[PDB]
Amino acid sequence: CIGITDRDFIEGVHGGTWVSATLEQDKCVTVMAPDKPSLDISLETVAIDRPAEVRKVCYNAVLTHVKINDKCPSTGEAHLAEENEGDNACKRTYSDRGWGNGCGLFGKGSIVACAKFTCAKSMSLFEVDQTKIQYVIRAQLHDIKTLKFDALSGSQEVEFIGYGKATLECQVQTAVDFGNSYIAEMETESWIVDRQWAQDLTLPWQSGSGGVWREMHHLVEFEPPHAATIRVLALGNQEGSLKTALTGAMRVTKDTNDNNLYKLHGGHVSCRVKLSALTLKGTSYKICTDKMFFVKNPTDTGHGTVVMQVKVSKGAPCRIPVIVADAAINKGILVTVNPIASTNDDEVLIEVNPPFGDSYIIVGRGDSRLTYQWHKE
Amino acid sequence: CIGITDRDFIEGVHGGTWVSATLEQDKCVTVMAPDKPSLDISLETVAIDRPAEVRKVCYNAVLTHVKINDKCPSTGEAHLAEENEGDNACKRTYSDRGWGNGCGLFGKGSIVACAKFTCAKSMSLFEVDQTKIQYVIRAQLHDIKTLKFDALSGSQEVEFIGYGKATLECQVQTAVDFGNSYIAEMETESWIVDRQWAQDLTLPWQSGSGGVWREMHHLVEFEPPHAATIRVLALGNQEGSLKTALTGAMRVTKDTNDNNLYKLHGGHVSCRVKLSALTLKGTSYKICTDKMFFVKNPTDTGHGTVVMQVKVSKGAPCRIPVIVADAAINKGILVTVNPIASTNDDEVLIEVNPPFGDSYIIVGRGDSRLTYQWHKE
Amino acid sequence: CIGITDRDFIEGVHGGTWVSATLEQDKCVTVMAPDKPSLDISLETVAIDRPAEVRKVCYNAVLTHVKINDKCPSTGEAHLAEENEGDNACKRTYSDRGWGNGCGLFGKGSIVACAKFTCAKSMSLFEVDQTKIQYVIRAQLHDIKTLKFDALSGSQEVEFIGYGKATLECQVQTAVDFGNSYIAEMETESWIVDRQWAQDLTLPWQSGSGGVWREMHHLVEFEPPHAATIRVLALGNQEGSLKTALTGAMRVTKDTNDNNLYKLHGGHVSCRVKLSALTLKGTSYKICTDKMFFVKNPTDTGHGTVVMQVKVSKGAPCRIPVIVADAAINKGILVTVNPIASTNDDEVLIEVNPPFGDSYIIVGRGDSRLTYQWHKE
Amino acid sequence: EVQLVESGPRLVKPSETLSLTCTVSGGSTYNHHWSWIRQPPGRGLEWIGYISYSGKSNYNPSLKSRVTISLEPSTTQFSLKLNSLTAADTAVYYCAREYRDDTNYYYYSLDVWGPGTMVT
Amino acid sequence: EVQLVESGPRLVKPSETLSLTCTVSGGSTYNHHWSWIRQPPGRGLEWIGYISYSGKSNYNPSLKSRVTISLEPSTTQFSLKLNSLTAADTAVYYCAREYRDDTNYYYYSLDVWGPGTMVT
Amino acid sequence: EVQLVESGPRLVKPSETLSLTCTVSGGSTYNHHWSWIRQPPGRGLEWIGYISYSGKSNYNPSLKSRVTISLEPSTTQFSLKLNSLTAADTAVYYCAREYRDDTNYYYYSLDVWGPGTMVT
Amino acid sequence: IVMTQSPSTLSASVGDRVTITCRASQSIGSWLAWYQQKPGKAPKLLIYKASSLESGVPSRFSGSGSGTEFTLTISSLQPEDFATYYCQQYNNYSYTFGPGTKLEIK
Amino acid sequence: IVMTQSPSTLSASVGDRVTITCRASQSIGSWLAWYQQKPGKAPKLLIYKASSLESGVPSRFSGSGSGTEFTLTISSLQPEDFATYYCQQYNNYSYTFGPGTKLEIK
Amino acid sequence: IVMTQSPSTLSASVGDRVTITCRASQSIGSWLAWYQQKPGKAPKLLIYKASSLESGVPSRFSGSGSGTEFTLTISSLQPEDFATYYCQQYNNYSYTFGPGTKLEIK
Repeated sequence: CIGITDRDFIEGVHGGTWVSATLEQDKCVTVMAPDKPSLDISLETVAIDRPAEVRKVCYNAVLTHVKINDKCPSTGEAHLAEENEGDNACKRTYSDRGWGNGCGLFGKGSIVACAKFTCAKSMSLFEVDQTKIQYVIRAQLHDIKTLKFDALSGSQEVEFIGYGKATLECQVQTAVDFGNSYIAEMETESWIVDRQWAQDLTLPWQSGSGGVWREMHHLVEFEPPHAATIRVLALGNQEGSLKTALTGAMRVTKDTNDNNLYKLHGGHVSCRVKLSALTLKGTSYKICTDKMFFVKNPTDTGHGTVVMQVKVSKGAPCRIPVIVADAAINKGILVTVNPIASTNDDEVLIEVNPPFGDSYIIVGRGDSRLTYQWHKE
Repeated sequence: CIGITDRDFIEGVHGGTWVSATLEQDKCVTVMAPDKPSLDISLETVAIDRPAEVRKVCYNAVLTHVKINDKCPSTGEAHLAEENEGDNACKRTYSDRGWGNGCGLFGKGSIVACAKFTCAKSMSLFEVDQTKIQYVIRAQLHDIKTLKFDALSGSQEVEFIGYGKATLECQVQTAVDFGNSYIAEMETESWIVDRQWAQDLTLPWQSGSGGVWREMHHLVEFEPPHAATIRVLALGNQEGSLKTALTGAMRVTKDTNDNNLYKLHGGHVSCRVKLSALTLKGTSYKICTDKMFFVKNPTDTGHGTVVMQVKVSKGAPCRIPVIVADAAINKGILVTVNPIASTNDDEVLIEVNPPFGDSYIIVGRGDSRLTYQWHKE
Repeated sequence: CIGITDRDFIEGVHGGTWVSATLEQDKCVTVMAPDKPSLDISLETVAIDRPAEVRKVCYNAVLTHVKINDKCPSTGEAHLAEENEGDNACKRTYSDRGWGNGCGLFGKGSIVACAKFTCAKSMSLFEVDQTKIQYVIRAQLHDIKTLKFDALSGSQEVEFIGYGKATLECQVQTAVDFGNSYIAEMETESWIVDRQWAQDLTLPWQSGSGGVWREMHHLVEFEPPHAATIRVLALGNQEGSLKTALTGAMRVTKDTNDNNLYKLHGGHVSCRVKLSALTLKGTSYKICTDKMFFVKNPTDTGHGTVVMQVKVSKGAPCRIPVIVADAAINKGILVTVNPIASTNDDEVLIEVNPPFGDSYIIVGRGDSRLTYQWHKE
Repeated sequence: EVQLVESGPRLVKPSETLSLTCTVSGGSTYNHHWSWIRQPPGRGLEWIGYISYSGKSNYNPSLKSRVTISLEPSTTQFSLKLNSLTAADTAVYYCAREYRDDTNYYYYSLDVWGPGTMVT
Repeated sequence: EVQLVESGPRLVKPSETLSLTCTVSGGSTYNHHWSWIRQPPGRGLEWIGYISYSGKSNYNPSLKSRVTISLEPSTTQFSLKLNSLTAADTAVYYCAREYRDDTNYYYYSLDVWGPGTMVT
Repeated sequence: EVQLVESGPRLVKPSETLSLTCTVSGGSTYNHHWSWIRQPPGRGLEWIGYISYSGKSNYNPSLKSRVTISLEPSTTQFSLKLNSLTAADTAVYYCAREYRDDTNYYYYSLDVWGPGTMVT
Repeated sequence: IVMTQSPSTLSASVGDRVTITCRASQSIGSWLAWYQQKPGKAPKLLIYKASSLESGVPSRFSGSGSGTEFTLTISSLQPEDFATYYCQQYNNYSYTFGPGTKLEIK
Repeated sequence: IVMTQSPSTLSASVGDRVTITCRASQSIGSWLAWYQQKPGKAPKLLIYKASSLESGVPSRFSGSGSGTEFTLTISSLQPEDFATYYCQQYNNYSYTFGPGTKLEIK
Repeated sequence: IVMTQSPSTLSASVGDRVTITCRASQSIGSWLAWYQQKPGKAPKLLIYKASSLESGVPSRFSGSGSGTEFTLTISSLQPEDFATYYCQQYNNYSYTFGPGTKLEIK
């Protein structure tokens, strides 16, 4: 974990002592106090629970039970029972009648055709209620306590030993605009897509409240009428199409435990911890200097940023000075807060959002600093 | 009201003293200080003011002024003036002509029909600008001050007696994703609905900027053409339909005072109160033990949670230990912050969001604790 | 700039000292400390960087390469190659055939017509990812530091001289619901529009992923068929239409520097500054009294509020008491936090959101107070 | 689009016959009642009479004795015949259509009018 | 909408001829196979035979010698002829359509039936 | 879909007559100008002439004296007649359509071509 | 069956709420239409079936009445409205006109 | 080609999963249809092509089989289903009916 | 009216920006079309009305000119483009072809 500096906590003349820390996933923040064991606090999981279904989108349809009806000129329109039943796709047209096809005169005869629509493979779409975004914080000594938080319920308080009663006021900060997005499910797999990207799909859809498949003509073809007959074809599968279009969109891993919870990879939680009156200990870290190197090179994140992993040899516990410049001054944005390494020969993550175009990421100071080239469009 | 514990306020060596409290509606938080009267602070109302109109949806239409025009075969197409005027729904078709109906030859004759569209009963839809969400905080001694806050204007400061000048930095936390929702008005009544649920309605609609009713065919039927005539019918009312579908959606009570303000039942406000340098008093409450009981049983809230009301007999001022478990550890989320009872024989609300499925709500500790069964789908 | 009052900072027995300030654009907040130079902190720019494109909307189209094909009665349907190619708008109909036009018999002959769709002038629409909203904070002594913040990355820390290492936890508060809005570009100009207002436009549109122009019939007219021919017309330009409708929507100034960044005129940032243990100085301002006047009268903002500019003569550094009433109590909302004037004969902005209807804005106390009439619908 | 136009000889000698012809353009003469009206300058209108397609005509009681109105569905032009004519008949003669929706009980009208012919 | 109705004389003298007529309403008699069936009260059904529009008819081997089924595409009514008739033939006579989609290989049926005529 | 195909006798004796027939499939011969072209192997193309539906034909000045081109709207096949023929005429003969939009002033073309017939 | 109008003459100003009355020789129900003819042109239909209006007629025009008596009304008189106004009868058979009230500028 | 059904008689209760069998004189593939006739009316088609069903038939009804033997099944017997049930043969030419199993209340 | 092309022969490489010229016996305005015929098949239309192109022709092809002189151009020469190219004249009446520039591999 990573201990808090002095400015990160404040002890009052009266009342209690408050801590302020922005905790991010896969990392941990520890708080120390004289004559007391350490308090380790971490953000374990940020999840979504059963987001409401909005619209299914059929990408593979199957036609069944075919019926065609005929009317000779001046005998009116052709009517099937299946025109009323919503299960069936129906077309109305007119055919070339005459002698060869047993009518009474020459001209266009009304012909109607219906077939039962059955959706073989569909794509579900879910809305995310942001006031329901769950996040879980674990806090243990060195006697564990697990704290289930909601986006709405940001204030959760917990009993302890020595530290007494704590009260945590926490806010959630999402990695991606969930009001411009959909959670999309296709069989075993799922992704985060644009709302508009789905709303602009040319496939048949069915609202979350159920109902009939709409605009069935996207996957059904009614070939030109003949004498008294029409060939109807269900179009081919379109899985390859969606799957190819679903590439440029990050996937969302399913849960191993509950298997109905969606885990967000990014995002962070900002916390204010109300504590009893007690004196903590502020570890003041030193900006790293000596040998560092890339465990994992800077690589794209699929949402406009880039993540790297570095290791330190000589630097003890030390802050890592990450900056992205065009010698000059940086123009980028350091995503990762407290980029600090606890133990030598230990790997650490650094995320960053560079300026669009060509820029250089610089990590560390002096000879032993690291430099990486980066382009962004 | 409910006094603040020690950790809820902090007094500095220099500067002033800050309080942090999450205030929720229908409840009150009091702050005490030696040689000074009590300061009662509460969240009175959270409201929306005149949300912009987006789209009307006609669920009852009325046709008027009917006109039909005819053309015999090879005399071209049939044209009415009403085809141009947007007031009218118009259809174009072809009829069986011949001897019996005074033409020149046998064949299909062009026939056009129009009728004036008038919308008798419509459903309005409103968008909620979240940066305009008003909330009002009342603070009085034991000399009242009323504080009108906006979602944007979260920092409002106020003069006092003894306590001096205060400054309140407050954030609003909405009970429901207002970016996935619509405020829908139908006569005297109104609700909160899904955006998509409305966008997927099969009724004629008119944009907020006005314009013509679109897709009028949803409520208008043009029966098959005859000799030179067409029966046109306005479809029946659809109020029963919407009203039946508007059941599974919470209603939003209108205002008694302004009658143009919408009051949200849920939600809470998180506040930081900058105060002058002064020593407050921290009441430390005790976790309740003895006899409690359900004034009102746990009941559904219509938005994925459940609210109960309990009463205490022997417990003095006491914290109520609410937990929802599968002896084990809870998996739920305590919505209600500071579930504390000021006076015995007084009723108190407790809201909670349980895990999906079958779980048990446990309120209190020991023999006198309460237990309730709960299912959730 | 404007110095902080005492309640705006707090110094701890242990740990560090924290400041809390809501900084708004075009204004500055200064912090003082004995034996130390002043620390000036301001919010320079709040911007959006390259928001994703969602849908183009053609408001001027041009037809090219016209082709028409004919079929005499009972020779089937008329088929062009251009029906398949998505570049072309195609209509299918039937014409009056016979002797005069070289057929074999009397009746309707199938005729098909296609023309290449080319979009001359289009309107782009962009979505704003709120978790990408950049904001920049400048902090200098009296040795400058520039701090690039993201909506997600609200915690940025910075080295100094004397003041040591600071850490800024900052949140962004947007002037307008970006989930109900679109950024719309038309040539040199751009605006903020309703999402629905655009989605309800009756013009041809093309999704951000590209594709074919949809519903081309909005700007293309196929006049009634004749013998064996059809006049096809591209409709007139519709720039005047949109531009006239884009009036009631605030424009968004382009950047002078980067020229790919969008600057929001409104909005503010709330900050918590973690500082080292040190004693600051709290300037306590006095509510102004004497002569004030309107440099610029109260005027509409285009988003439901109103901005005025006043000047002070006799008042030294002084707080300006702004209130909006029906002698009575105000019902409005003071947008501008710390309405304070540093030097006499200096202009200052005051924004306010009055109650709907007729109300009076009152600025200052006593004889020398100012009064303005205001109506709002 | 529907328009009516009347024609013939705009000058006739007294005590003779009268042959006007209302040609119906942009519409089918299968429907409605096809009507004539006159207006003696200085004076107002007097309803003459109508005729159906089927041929069920009906005249003004004050004139029927001298009036025949024929209906040609073929050439679509219903015609007016006023014999024993005098100078009182010298007037403006409009051919107009009445109306019939039948399938909807939206009825009453004299919808389309012709410019009228001045007959002497 | 498609319906079938049979008619003729509901009472015939033995060893004579039989003339039933299945009129087809709401559909074109160009398609399918047009079939007849009978049912002697107390007993079940026996398939008599069918006829195409083209005229390719086919009968039940036990009766073909005495049976003619004609097809009139004009008046759309296929007719049944049973000569040398006896009291065993006295029964209920249904005219029903078989089916033919051809362009799709969705085939099998006896779809629409008539109410049947009691013949003695 | 529009296609043109020419036919006749692919072998003719000198100083005689010539009868080619360009049949037009998938389109109406009411429009355009219907044209013929030839190409003597080793050499390029020479425009022969065209004919309208109305019958306003026009020929190449160097050949008109020996050329007749007829237009049959009925069977939709415009035909070529070259008398006093020699071995210079021995060539490839294409029947192609010109074009006419008229209602739009999108005009110029020789659009659809036939495979051509080798005539000797 | 005879129709009688009152007045036959009127002198009004551009804005006057004018009112012409038309009474029948008996009860004809709701079957009555009005007409606006300016000298030279053919009569133009304004009101049909007592009170209902024809598309192409300004909203200032408004008719009422059933049974025996019927009235026209121009809410705020306008230039083009200076014309002569007639009424109509139905009979279920043979129709009848009125004398016509000539509208005239003051 | 001859069709034989078993049973010809059945006494069942409203809810019984009933099963009627129908066997052909040879292999006819999947070509077989069932019929439901209540006394008085004309026969009504229920099942077509062995197992596929006609729109207008409750889902309780279910047929199966190919080659030589075919069976009907009513999952949970219902009032209207008390009727007589027949089967059909295809031949590619000349068709054949069955004896008919009369369904009857217990 | 006579059309003359230059060159009549060309030896180019797959990628060469080739340019064929075609001049008329007088001013014919913008009325000129090009054709691509590979030996064996019938001529195929490429360019119509001086510069406009027919759907089904690669964008590498590009024509220009008005009045007396007109030119073809293939931006980056391609395999199939090795064919013989002709031009056309309008007259408002009687049309005329060119000699044809044969395109050939280097």
